Amino acid sequence: NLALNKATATSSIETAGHEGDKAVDGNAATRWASAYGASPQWIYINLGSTQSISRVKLNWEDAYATAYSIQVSNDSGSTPTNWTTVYSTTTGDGAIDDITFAATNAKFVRVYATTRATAYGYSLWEFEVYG
Repeated sequence: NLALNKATATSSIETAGHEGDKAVDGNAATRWASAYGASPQWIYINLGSTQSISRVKLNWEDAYATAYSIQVSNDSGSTPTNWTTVYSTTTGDGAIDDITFAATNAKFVRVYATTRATAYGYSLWEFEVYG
């Protein structure tokens, strides 16, 4: 029982790739830990197919970042690859941050942080992604 509904990928990680599937719960029941270093840090989660989104909230944990970015994957409708950010500013706050936007269709969500966080590469124990 170690695999999300579709698939997930991160930039940093302790083991040799496996903790990413620990987000199957996407709640406090999960414990994601990115390998310290290797910045900037990023991570995306694949839901399954194109879905409408309104507002998504995620946690940064102890890893305090000066700024973050939330986006998705799409370009040809069926062959997603790149996308345009949905948020970005000086709204760090390691605490859980809820990002709300307009109704948009997307399959997978990707988050990037131009600036690092702390001694720890990246963190994500409370990240909700689904449409």
